[PDB]
Amino acid sequence: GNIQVKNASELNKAIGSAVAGDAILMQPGEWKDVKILFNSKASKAKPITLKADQAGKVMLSGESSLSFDAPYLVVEGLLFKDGSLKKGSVIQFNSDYCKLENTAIVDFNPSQKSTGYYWVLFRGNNNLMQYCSFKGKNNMQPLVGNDQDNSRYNTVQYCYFKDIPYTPDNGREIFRIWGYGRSEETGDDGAFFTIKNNLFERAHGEGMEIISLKSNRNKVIGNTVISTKGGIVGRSGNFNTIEENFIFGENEKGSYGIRLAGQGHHVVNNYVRDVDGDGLILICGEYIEKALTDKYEPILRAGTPLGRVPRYGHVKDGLYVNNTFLNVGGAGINIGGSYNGNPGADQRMLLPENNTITHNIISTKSGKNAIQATSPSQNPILANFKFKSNILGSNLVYDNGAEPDTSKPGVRIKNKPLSSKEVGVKWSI
Repeated sequence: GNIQVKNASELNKAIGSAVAGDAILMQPGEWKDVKILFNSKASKAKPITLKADQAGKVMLSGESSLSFDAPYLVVEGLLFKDGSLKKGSVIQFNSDYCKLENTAIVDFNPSQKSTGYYWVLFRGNNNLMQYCSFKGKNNMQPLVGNDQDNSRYNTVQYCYFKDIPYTPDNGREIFRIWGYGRSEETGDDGAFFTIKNNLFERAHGEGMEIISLKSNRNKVIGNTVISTKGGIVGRSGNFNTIEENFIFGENEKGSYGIRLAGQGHHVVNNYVRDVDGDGLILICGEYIEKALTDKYEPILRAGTPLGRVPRYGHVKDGLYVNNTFLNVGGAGINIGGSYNGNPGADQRMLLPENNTITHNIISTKSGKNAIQATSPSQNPILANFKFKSNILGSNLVYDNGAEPDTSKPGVRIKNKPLSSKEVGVKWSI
């Protein structure tokens, strides 16, 4: 690099005077209450880099934060520690084609849990976060968020999410991905967010949705989730991909596997074992075409064909193949979770239909409910609902006391789970 900075005054001068290709190098020590507004004028071919002289030796404390506010900017080697915020996000991608790497955020917590803020928020396009580490977030708001508008093709890979203390508070996901598909849209668009080759260890947070997809065309690929409460969840949206992940529950209370609402998903080559709950949950969708009883309270949304959206998208047309669910404390595959056979305020009665659920390996602690399919209520007002059959076969259920230890069932593309040595920051803690 080529611009040395020792204090906040010098840093803002360097940000304003750096030209494309420059590097801004921060001196080691503690940087208290520095709001970094990184808006240097870089180029696609010559990015501008803000980084520590020595990775990990620069500690941003107090109310410190970082905002990427112009394209082609790189930030490397920072540590956020001994500090907190009152709102917003510790790190924010407000532009396009920026990169954060080799950065850690460590117990960067406020005093009240109710003082909410993200740790990383995406609000722009084609951004990259990799080899970063996150430990100890204990307040409201997802650790990583993706914003609803103009924030597509962001990628988070080779990061490390560790010891996110458990409190059952919805809104403490590790990842929450908004974007097109939030309102259950089925067009070509989406968030196109990639969560890839990350390691999660005791990343409890809310202990419900570790990853919460609420948009379309996202990729959850090759992550390792160790002993973490909650599951990987497609909550809203369509055409999401959940592939080649490893969920080692280590019998953590509250852990479970994969859960989906919506259509067109590809859930392939996942290895789930020793979770407390279900391996795979296909949740029942909500009927919205008309009110089945006088009690229906629709979720309103302007701009839709009916003026409303379902609480949960019908699970149809998906691919649920070549997964392994071993030693699970709940059902192996739950076809039709959260069924309401007595429609009232909600009409969550659409059983999954036309999905391919084949070539899976399953064992359960109870030795029952390897595959559990909800059967329709006999309620007369649901009598004429007929669901396209799922394609079910070539699933192999093992004796849980005698586990496995060509088109074979179970994970056909076998990779290796991630060690903490290959993810997160290269420097220590």
